[PDB]
Amino acid sequence: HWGYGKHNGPEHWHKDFPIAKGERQSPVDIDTHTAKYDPSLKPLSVSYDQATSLRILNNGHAFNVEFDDSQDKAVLKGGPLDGTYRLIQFHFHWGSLDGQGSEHTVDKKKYAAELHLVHWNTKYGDFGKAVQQPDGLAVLGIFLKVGSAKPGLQKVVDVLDSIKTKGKSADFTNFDPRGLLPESLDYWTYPGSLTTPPLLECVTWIVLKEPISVSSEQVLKFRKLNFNGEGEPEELMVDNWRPAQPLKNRQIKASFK
Ligand SMILES: [Zn+2]
Repeated sequence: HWGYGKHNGPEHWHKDFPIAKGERQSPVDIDTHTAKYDPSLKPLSVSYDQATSLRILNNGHAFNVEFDDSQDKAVLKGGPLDGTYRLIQFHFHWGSLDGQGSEHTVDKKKYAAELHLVHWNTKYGDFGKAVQQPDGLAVLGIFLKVGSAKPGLQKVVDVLDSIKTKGKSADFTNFDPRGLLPESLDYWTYPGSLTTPPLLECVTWIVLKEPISVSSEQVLKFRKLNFNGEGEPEELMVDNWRPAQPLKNRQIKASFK
């Protein structure tokens, strides 16, 4: 049902998913003039050395690069987090134009795309249980701008032809998500939600300040994906982003001065 089209986009989601109008919805605009440095944040720890990618899937809204999350292979800890969060998948949101595509915004600026590395809190045993908890997930968000190519993204780009349409998957082993990180791990953090239905308010968001650069050709290949299934009318998978939601009774904290 829901999507990013003319008649089922974000402004409609509340009908089936009333938390869309909830108190802790994501994404949000990050106002760098009101986010306050929090000296209590602990150091943030990205431990991806043992990550095991498995597969890439076009799910009809984005594509997910999936990982083995049956052991502590690729974990996020530190920062605002208590305990250990295991990487389950990453995916992106992107635009039809280089001036839009991100979900979070920074002083109202939209980036060309946004990467979400999704992790679940191991204290809840599995992802499906974790999403029912306010501290169930930690999502590392990374902005993409168009400029230089990102060499560590090219393996993703090159497999997209094999998953053009909804429901297609491909083997995708030995991919290193460290190749998608910027140099700095400085971040903003706030409590929020999944940005797609069911929009559950289970996420500690960790949004990196430093964007990564991807080339025009890399983003153009994202924009060749399809929302539709094979044999259905072609609808390019573009503008698969939810706009900023009201901050309400939340504060955004910065890890850096
Ligand atoms: Zn996302």
